[PDB]
Amino acid sequence: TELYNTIFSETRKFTRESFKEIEHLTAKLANDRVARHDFLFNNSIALISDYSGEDSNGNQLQATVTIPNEITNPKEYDPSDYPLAEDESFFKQGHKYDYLVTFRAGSLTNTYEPKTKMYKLHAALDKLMHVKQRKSRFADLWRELCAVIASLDVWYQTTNYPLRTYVKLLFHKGDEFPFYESPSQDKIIFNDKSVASILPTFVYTCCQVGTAIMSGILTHVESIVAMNHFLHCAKDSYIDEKLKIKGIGRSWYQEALHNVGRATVPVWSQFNEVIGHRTKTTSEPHFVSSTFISLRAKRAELLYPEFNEYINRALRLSKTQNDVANYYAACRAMTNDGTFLATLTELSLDAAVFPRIEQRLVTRPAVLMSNTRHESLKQKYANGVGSIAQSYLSSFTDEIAKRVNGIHHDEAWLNFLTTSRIVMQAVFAREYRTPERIFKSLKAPIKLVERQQSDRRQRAISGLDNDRLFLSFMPYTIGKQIYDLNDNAAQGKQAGNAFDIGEMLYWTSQRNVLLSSIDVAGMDASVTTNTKDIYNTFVLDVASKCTVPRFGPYYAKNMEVFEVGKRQSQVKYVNAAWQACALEAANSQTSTSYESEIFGQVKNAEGTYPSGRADTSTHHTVLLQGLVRGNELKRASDGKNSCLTTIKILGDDIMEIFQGNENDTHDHAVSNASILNESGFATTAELSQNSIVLLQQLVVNGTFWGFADRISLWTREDTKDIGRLNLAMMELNALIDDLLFRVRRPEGLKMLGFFCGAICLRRFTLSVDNKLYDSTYNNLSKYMTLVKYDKNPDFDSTLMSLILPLAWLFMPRGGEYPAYPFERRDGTFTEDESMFTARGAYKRRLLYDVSNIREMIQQNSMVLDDDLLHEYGFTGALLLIDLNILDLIDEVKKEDISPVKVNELATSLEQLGKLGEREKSRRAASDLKIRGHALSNDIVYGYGLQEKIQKSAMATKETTVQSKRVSSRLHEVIVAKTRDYKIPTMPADALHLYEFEVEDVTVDLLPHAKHTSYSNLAYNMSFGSDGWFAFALLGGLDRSANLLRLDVASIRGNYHKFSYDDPVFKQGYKIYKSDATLLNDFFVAISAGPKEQGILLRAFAYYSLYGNVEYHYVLSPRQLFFLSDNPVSAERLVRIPPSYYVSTQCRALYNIFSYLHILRSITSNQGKRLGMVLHPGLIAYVRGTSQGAILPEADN
Amino acid sequence: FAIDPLKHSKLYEEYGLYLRPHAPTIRSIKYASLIHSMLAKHAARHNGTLINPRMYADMITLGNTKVTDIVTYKALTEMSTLIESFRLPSGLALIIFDDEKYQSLIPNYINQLIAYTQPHIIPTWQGIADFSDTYLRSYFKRPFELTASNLAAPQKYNLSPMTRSIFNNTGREDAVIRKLYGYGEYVFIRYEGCLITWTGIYGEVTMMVNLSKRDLGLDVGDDYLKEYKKLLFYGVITDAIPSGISARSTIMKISPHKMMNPSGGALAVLSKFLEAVVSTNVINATLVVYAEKGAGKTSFLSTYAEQLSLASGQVVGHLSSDAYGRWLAKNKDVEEPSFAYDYVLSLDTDDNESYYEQKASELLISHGISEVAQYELLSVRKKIKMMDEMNEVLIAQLENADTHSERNFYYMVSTGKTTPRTLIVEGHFNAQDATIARTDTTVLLRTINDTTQAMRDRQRGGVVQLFLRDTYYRLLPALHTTVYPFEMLESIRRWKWV
Ligand SMILES: C[n+]1cn([C@@H]2O[C@H](COP(=O)(O)OP(=O)(O)OP(=O)(O)OC[C@H]3O[C@@H](n4cnc5c(N)ncnc54)[C@H](O)[C@@H]3O)[C@@H](O)[C@H]2O)c2nc(N)[nH]c(=O)c21
Repeated sequence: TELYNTIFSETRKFTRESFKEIEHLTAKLANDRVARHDFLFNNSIALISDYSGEDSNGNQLQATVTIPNEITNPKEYDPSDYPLAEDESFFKQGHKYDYLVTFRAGSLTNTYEPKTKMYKLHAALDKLMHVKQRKSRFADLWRELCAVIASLDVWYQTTNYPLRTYVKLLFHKGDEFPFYESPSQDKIIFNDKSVASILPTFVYTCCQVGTAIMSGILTHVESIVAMNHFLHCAKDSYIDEKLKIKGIGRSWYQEALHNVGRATVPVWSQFNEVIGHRTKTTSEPHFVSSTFISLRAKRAELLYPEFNEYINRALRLSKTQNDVANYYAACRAMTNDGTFLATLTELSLDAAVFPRIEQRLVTRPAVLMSNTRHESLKQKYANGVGSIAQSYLSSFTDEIAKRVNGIHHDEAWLNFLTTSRIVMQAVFAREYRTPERIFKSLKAPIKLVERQQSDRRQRAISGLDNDRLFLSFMPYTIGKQIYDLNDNAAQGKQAGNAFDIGEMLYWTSQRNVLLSSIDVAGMDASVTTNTKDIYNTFVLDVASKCTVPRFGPYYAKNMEVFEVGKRQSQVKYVNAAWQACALEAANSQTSTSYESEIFGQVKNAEGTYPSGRADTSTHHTVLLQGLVRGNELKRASDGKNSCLTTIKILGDDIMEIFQGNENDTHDHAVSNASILNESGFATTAELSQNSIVLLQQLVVNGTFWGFADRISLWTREDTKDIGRLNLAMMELNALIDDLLFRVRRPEGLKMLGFFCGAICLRRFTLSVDNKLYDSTYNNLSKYMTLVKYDKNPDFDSTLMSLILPLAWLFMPRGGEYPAYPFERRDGTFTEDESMFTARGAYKRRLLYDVSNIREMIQQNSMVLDDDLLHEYGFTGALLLIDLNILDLIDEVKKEDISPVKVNELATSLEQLGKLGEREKSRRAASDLKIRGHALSNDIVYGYGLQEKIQKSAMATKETTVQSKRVSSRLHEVIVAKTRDYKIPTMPADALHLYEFEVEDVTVDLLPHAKHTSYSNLAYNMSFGSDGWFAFALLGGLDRSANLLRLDVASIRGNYHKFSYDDPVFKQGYKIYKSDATLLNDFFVAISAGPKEQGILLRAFAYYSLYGNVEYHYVLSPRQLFFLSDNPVSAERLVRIPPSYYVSTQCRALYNIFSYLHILRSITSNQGKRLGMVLHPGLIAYVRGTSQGAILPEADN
Repeated sequence: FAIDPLKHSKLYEEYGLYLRPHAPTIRSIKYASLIHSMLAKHAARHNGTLINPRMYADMITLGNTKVTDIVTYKALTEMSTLIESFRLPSGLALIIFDDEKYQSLIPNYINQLIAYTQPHIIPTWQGIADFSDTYLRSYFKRPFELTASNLAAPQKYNLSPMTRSIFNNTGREDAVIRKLYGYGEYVFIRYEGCLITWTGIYGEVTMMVNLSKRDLGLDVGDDYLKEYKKLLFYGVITDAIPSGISARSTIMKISPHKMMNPSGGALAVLSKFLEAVVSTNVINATLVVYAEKGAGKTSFLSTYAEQLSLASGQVVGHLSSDAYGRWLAKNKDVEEPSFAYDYVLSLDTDDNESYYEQKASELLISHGISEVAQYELLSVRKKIKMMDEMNEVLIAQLENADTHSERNFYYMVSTGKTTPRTLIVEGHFNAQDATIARTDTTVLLRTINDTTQAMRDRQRGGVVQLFLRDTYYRLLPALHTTVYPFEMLESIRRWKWV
């Protein structure tokens, strides 16, 4: 009856009884809220005050459950926590609290009459505590907590573990839940008004902590330490204390990895390969060791003393770099609860986007040429950081002007207006050829856009406009030309592999290397009006050499000009770009105005401009590369050595690598620090010998210390929590595959995602008409379990609940997820599917694997075993898929695979670029629609960006309850299917009929099994684990394949493997069969490169002959991070018997079979070689088809 | 032309270009007027847009194309018979003045043709388009300047009523000249401004004034201090700064001239301020005005506040540029000061000494500089070396938000109980942007002053005043919108109130 006593809990296998038992229990927890309350808050549970056990490296720790009085018995609402100014025009200047304060929930009451200042403030704070806390990804927050504690029960086989005592002592108030969320009102409804205001966030916090226990980062005692820390931080303001603690609680690993002494680490080459190991010393230099004193003194003052004792324990007990990594992952989970951080956007506006002056004032360049309004036309610096940056930036002007002269700018602005014709040309001639457009662009304001994110404050970023962007379209067009001339900016596409971090895996492997990393996200507030004048000199130097006739409303003309030494006005021929860039430089407003409910229009101090868009990310790129490379020129101009190798200005980071003598590297680092102090930034670079820091990544001596806290399984920012099961299951698979090398134990992730999908994603509501209701229930109740609701005579239709079979999570076209061992008829179990298994059509093999392929080969059967599948519910699951009741997913929503990128400079430059190509694809799509062969919008190239641009300019409610109407047509479809339903088998299922028998001969490992065995490349690939042994068998990765997929992805913006069920292919094949003269127009409309056009033209001719034959499988690049993408590496692992070479000519297909099987069965692979066993129907299906029709992507 | 000379003739009367009476260059302006009427009709027929504008551009500008369903080509054949009825040997070039006011009044059917045309651009020296051009010599009357030595009967020269127009630069009355010297049939050009050539320290300096010569009560040889307030309100120097205008410059020549048109971008930013002045949704409306130290800016802005108060009905506050320094020199030692607006304004007197002036004077004494001749004789490296030390005492106030910080001063003055709603705050340099208020609109000001001459000619402070001027110049680029005082007054006259 309880989950910890089940057969699945004790054996972790799916038998006939153990499947139905866990199915019934998760269907009980997923539906009834009496069951959830009694599951969480049961009376037969002993509480824990003192507990003892091992820490993350095995040493024994002692902790104590401590919930403070200030959360149990909360204070009353103090209205002086949110003070106002004396005019009450905005909040007070220095106010401590930007987030919620921990107070008693029933105390915030507004007695004030409407249309008052205090009434608007108390309505906004009521909105803060009831609306902003509703951020849950999948279901009810109590369901998301039940799934976590369910997976903890089933894993650890006990109820006696200390997180459940926190859950009971915090949320056990009465006989019902203390609060619930309501999807209709979009807010939390408090039941017990004597409760604290912060517990809806602590539900999400307990979910994240239980995720961290199942992930293997935290143990049960470290769970007590982490929850005590979070409960101590929740007085009086929780998120303020977290942001005050966060970095200081993490910076200790420098000293912890100093105190190790020596470490043995792998050595990477330039070409993504482990080429050896090396016993190095990790003892830091003296200028690094001088920061340890201030870090000790700041930690011992600020941190909670139990967490400080844990950090001082991690300092003194850590023996190896692997131990330091384990303790760092624990302390990173102890300081982050994964939730998104949300306020009233006028509480956080001040500390988000208010400008500041740092360390110095930046002066002006000397104006050498001016307008008749004395606006500067060209100008030059006398001495200082302006001269230093222009000593490097002025060596590019005469080359950039050639590339600016070649492009048509009126055409580029028409492309922008169209992608974000004659009608648009009339609009252009009406609006953009007049000096009134300049006046409108100076008159209109700038609206403020913010973006929530986890573990960081709300970031203000700039949005796309038509009027303010028209001023700065030309300095953007000039400043974006350095990306093709340097190495210094990283703007390219991200592969998502360990290919993507392979550069800093190389530099932390080399000898005599100093490493810098500047956290530069707060630069856009420190940038001042005189700081932008460094970039203005470069733009005006390019524009003075450029020659464009018209960028309307500007002409090239004889303009009166004042100069230096000339007492009167000269006359020169000043052109359109050097009028536009001069006007935009002379007229500057950086203030952003937000229109609040409390105060009306709230404006910012002039100075800081937010760093979202491309035109202001180019400014932040050009200025930083100019300063740091001009410093390298100035050191040679003064006679000192220059020991810098690379600079990669990432999205939020500047990364320098210095190689040389220790004195040389320290002096060049101190000089590059002092020049950024001079230019007006107070940024402290983190110098290290051996580790290098970014966001979401940490590379320590050729290893990868991934950050698992930055993936939130339980909260969202978009609040698109709808009952769309296909989108929700794809998002669940994406997040589980994203946590996969950041976890220390992926077997915990498989059980946690299993119970998330089984409880949170199980029920599904649909509304049936009244006359067909019981006849629909009697048809669908043979395969599923339904719940009927009350029949209301006042309306036309009634709802009824459809809870899925639990087998739906494991299905090919439905929800797809790695399975557990199912029991065959012979007592043998199917092999436990790993985290490395491929999705797509490869999930159809499970239906034959339960049906005993090893029996099907012996008896020469190919049909199925329908009775076991109807016993486990696979027939009901596949009928649910064939009815097509669930919600469909576009190709655009599929392209949001939700993969965190390494740099966001690429996402900044993504929106506004490639205008001519997106216009060409738009012209192709529209002029192909005119000719009769219309394409769907998800296939056309520019629509994925156009939809995201035009969506965020609407304020409409996207939250509407999802109901499926089963009318008479869908009813008669149900009646036609369910009366004679058995499982359909397409004839291309014969490729799934193959077997691997275990031979008695061990396999030689790769030579880098020895090199990666000392200190771990990731958290999951510790020595002897599944990731390490998969890397020792299949040594990734293929650099020549990843370069090819990035070259292909540099046209389409994204890479997809070819399939015959792709709607791109299906519409292309319709056009190919009907009118082949439009294939060129189609290939322009989809923006295919010349290799993809060859692939598509081979696939059309293969499909016309043979049909859909292909052996399809889907592997994510994030899922296979260090591992190989090429199935030729599995050739040496499986012996093919020599009677198959006589019959067939498909070797590379057999390699794909072996590759997919070894990735599937790495959990139980000990190292023996295998033996391929093929079905005679498989051989007869193969030898009636060429191999190129099966694998049209590959080149034989 | 881009704007029709026969329909909109009163626009062209203001540049001094008057129409010859109605010769193969006289029928052409009738032909162009017929083409403008036909283009206006065809544009208004189809939603304000021409349907095939490249053909119209060819047929009008080049004249090479003849066109012979109902929507599309009927209008083009109607245009082709009209142009073919002219029998011209070539086309008619499209003609555009360099004036921004002219470029912002061109019709939309001409803007649809400018993209496919190589237009002729006529330059304007002082705003008046030059008469030396072909198209303006042939189509409009040519002016004739009467001066004191040139004045005679029209028969002494070869002048006719049909050809020439008179420019009365004599200083005498037009009806007097027209009756006494036989100019009864000639048409006089009307110029409503003024053009003064002053002497200078460096040479000869011109000045354009938007007052009439009778309103501006100056004659030849008058001192600069006479009518200085009217010149400061309505004047613009058309020479490169630094110009030699000082308090002892005398007048060389006065002429009537075309009145200056205020810039549309400056008026856009000032109207953007007046929207927040009017609307009830904004609680505090704040303008930030930057200028060099010595432009005479409080004497203008203190009357700008009066005109804004009269035309608005509300009460307008005004902080000077030295308000925070004159506050801090008293209140730097006080543990809890007073931020009352009438206390700050009472400390805002001119006989109070600023904190920055005291620290700068101690710095100048620490280098042994006490005389304007000693400061003028320094090198550029020495001056920049001293200004880098004044920047260190300027960062100390802008660097944080303490109880005496500049951010806190302007915060507690802006967000007070008794303070006025609409404030006009003056500043010294661009680094105060973060520090002064929360205003969307901030401007930069230019007047008729050589600031390095005013801070050299004055005798009270001298070295400290000129040194703070040079420091504030070094910290103040021209990176916000340049506004003149007549543009700020014209903004209030143009905005519609209530
Ligand atoms: C109590 N409760 C309900 N749910 C969930 O809530 C769902 C339905 O919700 P409810 O039916 O239970 O709630 P209730 O009857 O109390 O709604 P109520 O009448 O109180 O709402 C009235 C509010 O609506 C406002 N209002 C609504 N419409 C209008 C309108 N036109 N005009 C003026 N005011 C309106 C009213 O001012 C008033 O505040 C159920 O499906 C149930 O799973 C819970 N879930 C958990 N996990 N724990 C719970 O305790 C719980």
